[PDB]
Amino acid sequence: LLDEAIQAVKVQSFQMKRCLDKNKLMDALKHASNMLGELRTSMLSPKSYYELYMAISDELHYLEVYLTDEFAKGRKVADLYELVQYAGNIIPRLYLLITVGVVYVKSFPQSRKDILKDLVEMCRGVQHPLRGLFLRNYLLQCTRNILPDEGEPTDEETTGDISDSMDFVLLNFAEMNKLWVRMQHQGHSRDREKRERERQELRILVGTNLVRLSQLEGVNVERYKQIVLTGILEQVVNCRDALAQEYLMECIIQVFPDEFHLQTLNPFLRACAELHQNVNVKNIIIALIDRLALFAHREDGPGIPAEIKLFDIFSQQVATVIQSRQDMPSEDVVSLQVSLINLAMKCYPDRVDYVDKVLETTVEIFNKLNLEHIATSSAVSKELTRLLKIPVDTYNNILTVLKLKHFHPLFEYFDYESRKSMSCYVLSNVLDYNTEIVSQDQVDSIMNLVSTLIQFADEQSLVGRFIHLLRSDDPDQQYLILNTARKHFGAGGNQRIRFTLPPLVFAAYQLAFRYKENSQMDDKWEKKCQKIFSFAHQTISALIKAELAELPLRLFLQGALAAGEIGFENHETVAYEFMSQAFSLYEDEISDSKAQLAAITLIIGTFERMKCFSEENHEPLRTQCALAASKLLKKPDQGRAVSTCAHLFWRVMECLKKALKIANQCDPSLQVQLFIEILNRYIYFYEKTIQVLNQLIQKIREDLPNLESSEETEQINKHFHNTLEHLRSR
Amino acid sequence: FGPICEIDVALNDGETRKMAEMKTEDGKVEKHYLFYDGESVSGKVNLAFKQPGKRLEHQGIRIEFVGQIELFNDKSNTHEFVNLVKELALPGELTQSRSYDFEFMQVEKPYESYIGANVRLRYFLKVTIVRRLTDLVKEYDLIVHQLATYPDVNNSIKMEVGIEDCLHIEFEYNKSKYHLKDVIVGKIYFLLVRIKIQHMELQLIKKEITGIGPSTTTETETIAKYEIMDGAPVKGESIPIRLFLAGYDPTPTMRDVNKKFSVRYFLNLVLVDEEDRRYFKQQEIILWRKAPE
Amino acid sequence: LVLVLGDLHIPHRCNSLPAKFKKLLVPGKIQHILCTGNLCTKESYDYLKTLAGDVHIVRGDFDENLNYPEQKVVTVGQFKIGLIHGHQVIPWGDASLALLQRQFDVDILISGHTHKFEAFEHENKFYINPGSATGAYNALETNIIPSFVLDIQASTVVTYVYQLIGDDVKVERIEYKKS
Repeated sequence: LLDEAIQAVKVQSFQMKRCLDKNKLMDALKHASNMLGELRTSMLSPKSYYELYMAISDELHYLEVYLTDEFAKGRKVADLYELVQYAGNIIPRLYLLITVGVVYVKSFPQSRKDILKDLVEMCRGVQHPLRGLFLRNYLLQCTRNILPDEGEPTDEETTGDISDSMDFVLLNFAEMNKLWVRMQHQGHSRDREKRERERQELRILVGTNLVRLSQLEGVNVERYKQIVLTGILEQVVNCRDALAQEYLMECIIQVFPDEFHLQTLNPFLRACAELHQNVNVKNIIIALIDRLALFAHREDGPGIPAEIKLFDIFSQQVATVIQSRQDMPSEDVVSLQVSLINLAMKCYPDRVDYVDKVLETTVEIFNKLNLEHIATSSAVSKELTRLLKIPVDTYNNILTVLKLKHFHPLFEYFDYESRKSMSCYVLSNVLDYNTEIVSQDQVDSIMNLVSTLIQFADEQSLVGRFIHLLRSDDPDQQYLILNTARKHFGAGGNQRIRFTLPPLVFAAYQLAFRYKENSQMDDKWEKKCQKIFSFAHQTISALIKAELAELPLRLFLQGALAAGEIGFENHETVAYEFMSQAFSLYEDEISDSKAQLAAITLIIGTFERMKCFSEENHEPLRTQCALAASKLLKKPDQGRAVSTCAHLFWRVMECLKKALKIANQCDPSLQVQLFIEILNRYIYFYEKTIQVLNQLIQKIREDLPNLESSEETEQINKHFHNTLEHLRSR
Repeated sequence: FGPICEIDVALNDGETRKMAEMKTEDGKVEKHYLFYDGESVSGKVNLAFKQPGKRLEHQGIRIEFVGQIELFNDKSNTHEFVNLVKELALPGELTQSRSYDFEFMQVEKPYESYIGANVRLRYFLKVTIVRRLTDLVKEYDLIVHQLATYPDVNNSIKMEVGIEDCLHIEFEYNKSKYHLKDVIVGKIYFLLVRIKIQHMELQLIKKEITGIGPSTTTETETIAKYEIMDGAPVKGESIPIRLFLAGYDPTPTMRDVNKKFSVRYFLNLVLVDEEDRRYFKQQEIILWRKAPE
Repeated sequence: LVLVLGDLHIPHRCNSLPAKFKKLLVPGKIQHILCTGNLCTKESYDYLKTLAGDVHIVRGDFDENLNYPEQKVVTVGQFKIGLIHGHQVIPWGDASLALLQRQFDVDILISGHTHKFEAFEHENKFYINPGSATGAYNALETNIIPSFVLDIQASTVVTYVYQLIGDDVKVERIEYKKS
């Protein structure tokens, strides 16, 4: 029954307009009353009446502009007030009485205040839910700008003011709100979900009106308060419907501007406390302090007045809002803490104790919240994941994240994968913004932040970042860091410490390389190193206990390097002692010959750069690496060992002879290349035994050709030759 | 040949008069000269002469002022309550056209010329040219209205009627003696509801009463069908009423107009539920003609 | 363009690259990346993975990823390029590295392990020791300067060494062609 109601309107408005052109208003008034007789239907859906609402609201708008020009130039048909009050059908009457009425406001501003007051009393003549609203909404359109105001020109024949405007439209509004509640209670009990979807359809009908209330600008901060605020608040407490308040309580703070909200939080939060229990409170209060942040953010305006300290009240009153809330999921509660943290960050970025207290209160929120150990699968996790991110990202200094007092007490409820990864997110962030020199105010807490992280390659990454993050310029507290890192890093176990202890050794290296500069400053410089070296050695011994072979060799070596490079007293036997210690692990523990090579070769590279040892323990290990040379299994490395043992005689012919015999102790191609090395070993010490060159140079020429030509001798056949071209030192 | 004489009656004051009009049967309306109580009736009765040569044997011409009422469509039940007579011509002969002026004294006109359902009250000038066999009668009707004023007392009617344990209302009417251009103002005050009223209203029934004694005829006629609270309200709601009487044009009350009939005007509150049950209450108003002051 | 580097020591001796180097090591420009080793983490190599794909690295002593080779020999363009990490050089300091070149039949060598930048030519064969792109610390050498090196067209390789001196990046450039 939707369509033909619109069409029969158009048939009768056709006879209306042809009577509007023929100066037959009354026949057109007869033609319109037949058309307006259609609009009384209740057999339509709330969308069907609304599309039929603007249907005649253009047709009578032809009749509306019909009566206006007639009165303007002097064709004033008098007494039009009761002229449209004849028949017994009120939608023919009142829709015509709207058009005449807003004309009789226009044509008689001496009856402006009267007819604005009178027709809304006549608008009480029908209490139907559907058809009164579309009447009352069309009222607002015809009474848009005709409402009286201080903002009106100076002609002494008008009646009414802004108060006559605001009260009458609230008298429109107070009708229209319960009419939305009268939508909730019309029809059978089978269409209530058909209602409440169509209740959300026609909810913006009354939503037109407070927009018209918002366009008033002569209303000040007080004139809104004691009338227009409470005259909106009255429908809030007296709607008696849950789906009523949801569109409306936003639309107050949505449409009425910023300066109206400032002191008036306290009753509006009491009005939020006055809401029904069944409502979605969540989308409200986030949008509530949406504008106050926007009033804080905006330039070229008033901004937040510091007298209404929003911090001291929103913490209290929106708590009292949840104190009025009875049966809510708790993720709605800390979605306010999403705001209550964040708003404190923007209003007082400077203030220490304010943002210190809210999280402390939020811990004291969770001190009462009898909840489980916070896993990942719930929705309360990801919001809490969002919460602690706002310190670590959005703090000015990210050291102030670490300077937070009650920080780590919040950190205790999390899940095993989360509590590590957020600290990993913390340890990434305190690195990714690169911080400088650190002191004991934030040293220990970070070590307690990794205490949330230990009790992987990322752990391999972050810890090597961590002492690179916890390197400082204080000498001995940084040593106690290297203690208390490792003492904490011993609490992790063994599987991660196999990677992460050598950076602490590398720290302890660089600590000694930080301790090596203060020779002008302090004379206790030598004492710390061997203490730290033993502390490194015990860290090595921890890795010895952690069943690692190839690494603590080098950590002994680079330790013996770090022993050998400093020169603090009694390092050399430790240098040699650990060299021996490592050599002992080499000759005992390490089994693979190639790594044993890679040990014993780099051992000589350490032993050459030990240029650090005196000969009285060198020549022991020079014999012992020659013993370790005999500990080797394959030939050439051992030949390469004794070749390099001649550099440990740096003997001359002694070493050469030994190497020669060893190279003679064995694929003949693989032999003779080493004789060229033996030549170049001789050549090297020749460039510092004259005919042993000339003996061996001719000696290579006879075992050079006697072989199969393959892909590998040919480069070596050249490698023989240019060596003799190198021997051209002229 | 047709008629020989026609009576034409023109008033001496046939210009400064109107007194509105209405009405008659088959939708017709009577507009005549409007008279009131105590006014004199002065005029001229003119005879129309059309055929020259014929001489008219007459034995008397007079005019009777008639104030009469008509009831039950029979000739013998007619009663002329006021009859003043002016003689016009002596028994003689007639040659040309002749006019007859007439001017009586105090013309008491006790009630309104009012035409109801079975009752017509009328005033007319009855001229009687008496001839040998049949007489000439010309009926020139004259409307007369009854003027009562704004009374000293016009009381607030009020009553809390309704249905026991189904509907409690409280009706009210501010006046009782209304005039014909008054406005009908009242209020309704709900107290209790149990039945599901849809939308219903107010009735205006004009009760003209005919018959004397045990023989009394009662006819049903309803002029208007107004509205009400237009719904099924609960406690705390009322119904504002603005009703104009000018859209119906009623006559005055004039109870027991001249010992044979009356006319009265009543209000009925009928309220209709979804099963269309009819629930009524009868209350009279009084009407009387407000004169243009 | 061919990126040359070595001895990252992440997280071993250092952790923080020059951001000056990070912007000069934006991906897309270089074709090949040649590190000596001692990267000490996969993610130190996986940073280099972002820069380019054509990468070949050999094993260092602190390469705890023990699957990199001992040496590497490759030919692209007209150059026959060999590479070592430099720890198997005994002793570090010298002519003796040219003896390593004689084993492998190359014309461009890369060494490392001393963490200083140097690159040079002898016996008409080239040798690289690019130093540490991280500025990874050296045992014997306390003061450390970061530098990465990065162009074979045809018988001619253009060599840009991007060093970190002062407060900017001091790029040096010498030319060497296949003779």
